[PDB]
Amino acid sequence: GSCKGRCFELCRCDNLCKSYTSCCHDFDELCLKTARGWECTKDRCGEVRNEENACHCSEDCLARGDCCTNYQVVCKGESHWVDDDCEEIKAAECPAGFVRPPLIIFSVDGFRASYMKKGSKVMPNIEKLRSCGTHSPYMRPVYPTKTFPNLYTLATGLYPESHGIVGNSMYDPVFDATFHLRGREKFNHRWWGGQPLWITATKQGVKAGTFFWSVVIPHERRILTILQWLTLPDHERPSVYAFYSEQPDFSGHKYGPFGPEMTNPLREIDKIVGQLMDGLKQLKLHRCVNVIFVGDHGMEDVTCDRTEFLSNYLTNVDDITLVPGTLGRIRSKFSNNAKYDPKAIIANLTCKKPDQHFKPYLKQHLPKRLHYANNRRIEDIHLLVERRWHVARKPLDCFFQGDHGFDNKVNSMQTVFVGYGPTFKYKTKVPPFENIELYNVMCDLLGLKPAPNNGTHGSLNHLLRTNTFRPTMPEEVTRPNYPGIMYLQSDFDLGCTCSTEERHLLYGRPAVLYRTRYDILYHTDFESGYSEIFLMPLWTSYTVSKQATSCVRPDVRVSPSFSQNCLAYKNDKQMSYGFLFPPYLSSSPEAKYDAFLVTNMVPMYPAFKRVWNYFQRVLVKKYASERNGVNVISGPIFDYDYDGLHDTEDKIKQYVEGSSIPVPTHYYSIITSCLDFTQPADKCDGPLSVSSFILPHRPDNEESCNSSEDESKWVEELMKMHTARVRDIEHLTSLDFFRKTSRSYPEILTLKTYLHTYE
Ligand SMILES: *[C@@H]1O[C@H](CO)[C@@H](O[C@@H]2O[C@H](CO)[C@@H](O[C@@H]3O[C@H](CO[C@H]4O[C@H](CO)[C@@H](O)[C@H](O[C@H]5O[C@H](CO)[C@@H](O)[C@H](O)[C@@H]5O[C@H]5O[C@H](CO)[C@@H](O)[C@H](O)[C@@H]5O)[C@@H]4O)[C@@H](O)[C@H](O)[C@@H]3O)[C@H](O)[C@H]2NC(C)=O)[C@H](O)[C@H]1NC(C)=O
Ligand SMILES: CCc1nc2ccc(C3CCN(S(=O)(=O)CCCN(C)C)CC3)cn2c1N(C)c1nc(-c2ccc(F)cc2)cs1
Ligand SMILES: [Cl-]
Ligand SMILES: [Cl-]
Ligand SMILES: [K+]
Ligand code: NI
Ligand code: NI
Ligand code: NI
Ligand code: NI
Ligand code: NI
Ligand code: NI
Ligand code: NI
Ligand SMILES: [Zn+2]
Ligand SMILES: [Zn+2]
Ligand SMILES: [Zn+2]
Ligand SMILES: [Zn+2]
Repeated sequence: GSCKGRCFELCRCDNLCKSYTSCCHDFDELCLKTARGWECTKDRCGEVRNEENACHCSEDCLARGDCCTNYQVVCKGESHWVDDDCEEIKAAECPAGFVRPPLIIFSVDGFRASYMKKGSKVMPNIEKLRSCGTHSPYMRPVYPTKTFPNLYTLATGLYPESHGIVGNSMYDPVFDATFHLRGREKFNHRWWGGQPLWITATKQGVKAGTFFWSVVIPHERRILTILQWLTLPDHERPSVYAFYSEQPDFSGHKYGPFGPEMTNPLREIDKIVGQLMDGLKQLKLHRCVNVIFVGDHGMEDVTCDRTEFLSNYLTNVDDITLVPGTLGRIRSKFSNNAKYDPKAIIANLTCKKPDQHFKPYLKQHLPKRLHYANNRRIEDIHLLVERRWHVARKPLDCFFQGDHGFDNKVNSMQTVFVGYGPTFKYKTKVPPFENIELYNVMCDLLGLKPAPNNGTHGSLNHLLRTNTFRPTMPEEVTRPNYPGIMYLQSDFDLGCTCSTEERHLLYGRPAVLYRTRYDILYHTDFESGYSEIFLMPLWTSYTVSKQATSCVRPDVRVSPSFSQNCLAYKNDKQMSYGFLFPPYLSSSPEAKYDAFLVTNMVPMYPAFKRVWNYFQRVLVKKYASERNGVNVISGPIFDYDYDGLHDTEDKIKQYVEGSSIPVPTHYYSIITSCLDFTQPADKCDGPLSVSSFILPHRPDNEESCNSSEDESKWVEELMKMHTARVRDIEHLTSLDFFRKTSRSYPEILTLKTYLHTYE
């Protein structure tokens, strides 16, 4: 038919139309007018009207809402938004008929965090949002640090494993299809799981501007269309809008992050922001719209002379398919492949040299913090590549100088966040956080109930002036038991030859959030929650001051029937044991005899003891010195389905030979002290400092190439790699930490999401 008066309505005339659709025949005539450019010059200030022009420099254009963004500035004399000083926005100065403040999401591709320190009069509009608004030093993307998984994470509050968009390129073996950046397949909705903000909003009655733009639509027009939509009738006007830009990522790829040619792109991007901000100013909405400026990921120096090649480690590379780049995802090219040997492949990639620039991993063995396993679309073998490098098949694979996609805790991959407007705080500086968290935030701004996500709702209230959500601490589902002396040393046939709570449990007992049965067990130097179902402790709290054998005794508070026994570990060639509270840190020889209790013991592979012994005898003390005492809480994890969630007993696939003692996949530790370190851990009266890790429980150390040398050359390096958020351990244990503190519960939520990166 025609687009007589329907340009970008919310025969087709909408945003996705110039992309594998046919659009109405007149759609370029009417909608993509581009005559006489975008910015008004003094030349046109009178100018009678004209349908052919991009925008209009007439003295009636305000009423139409089809002015150029610089009309009120050039012709009527006012100033750009960027030159005006900044008042506080104590509440929204929105026009009548505005139900809430609109949200405008401004997404920039590859805007590395550090760019903010570059740019004085390169980015004067952005610097002004930054400084007047709520900002953080940096923002952490999800892994992989690639465009599609992050924008969809940002849309959904979900990790990639859950929303399905697991990379720019991927292969679903069940659709038997391939998803790509180029192509029409990605427009099939089957690939896109979860609930994105724009569907959440519409399902609750809040209109949304369509987030995607066809490629053939210039930036300046995307802006104008937004400002046009804002002027629509109230009933039709959206509350949430978004703008995505391919820059500065493109340039970054040509010239690298820190090139000389990057200034220009960053100027171009401030301009488009300025246009947005003079456009808002014009319609009288610059003290009314909520503005988020965010990136999808950072950008690193990557050149093709730094490329490792599979053909140097594998003799027949033509039989496998590699998604190459800044990660590797390996699989069989053919589905009939007899000579395909995943074990042989992982063998031939593992520490063939000291300084190898990638490390192979079955997907269930990567660090848990990446949340990168648990989707059939993630290949089993997966390569983690070193910063500044690349991976490829043969030499057959220089143009590019920057790239991204690395492990999301590396610095160059960190990206930006600024929130400016009525609901956001004023000139305030919140600590760094993760992008999964923002779906909840955007939900709150619009007053939406968020879909279940992987953001911890309440962890980011400290950004907002005005909070709908008051986070309620989860109720406990299993009350513990406090056994006294209930049994006699002689009942036990195990075969084994041989002021507590106030000091060792500083934040209250962890709450068990699933149905099980456990007992609290006090001792002098530590305390524990002992699972009668899993036959070892779910947790073990203790505290070490700054100044701080094969015997196994049975514990008379616990039935022999709910206890482990030495004769299994004696019968399992591959399995030994260790303790969760170490004997080496014993306040007394007498007290030492509790450390050897069977209730304190746990299954450990000998290759793991090396690591664990080193953590307990060396590191905890080292930390204790460094941090003014520490409170440790270690325990075990069962995630045989690698879904990131605590397993039921029927999930466990390994036991100690002939027993019902479950073998953990990982062991955790949460280590806490006072932020203000000059106070000692046990007598802290203020904010907390937490660090934590989830060490994979492996029968070999093939992941650590330097494990031939002494523990002090490699264990800490392993531990830094498996660092974790407390919340990450909560999911894996179904426990709940930090419940009795002097701190408000939103702040404990922020401490629970913190991750020590080790930059
Ligand atoms: C991060 O937060 C998410 C969201 O809460 C958590 O994932 C949820 O976990 C629960 C508990 O295991 C699962 O519950 C099950 O749900 C099904 C029914 O759910 C189906 O339909 C709903 C439709 O409204 C949908 O949410 C689900 O979507 C999944 O499945 C699709 C394919 O079948 C897929 O397109 C989509 O991307 C998503 O796949 C991912 O999850 C599935 C597991 O469901 C998994 O196969 C795959 O590896 C992907 O990771 C689903 O269709 C009930 O019948 C069950 O009894 C049970 O209640 C939710 O399904 C699940 N939802 C999502 C979106 O992941 C994560 O566990 C959490 N992770 C962490 C670490 O905290
Ligand atoms: C990378 C550019 C891009 N290109 C496409 C193409 C197609 C799509 C697809 C269109 C259809 N949707 S969907 O219908 O909602 C899927 C519905 C699934 N449910 C039925 C389960 C899928 C997304 C997204 N693209 C995107 N993407 C990814 C975008 N995300 C944002 C975005 C994101 C967040 C921001 F806060 C700002 C912007 C701009 S664009
Ligand atoms: Cl799926
Ligand atoms: Cl404030
Ligand atoms: K036994
Ligand atoms: Ni800062
Ligand atoms: Ni092969
Ligand atoms: Ni005994
Ligand atoms: Ni041993
Ligand atoms: Ni040691
Ligand atoms: Ni102390
Ligand atoms: Ni705190
Ligand atoms: Zn990107
Ligand atoms: Zn692929
Ligand atoms: Zn890119
Ligand atoms: Zn699990």
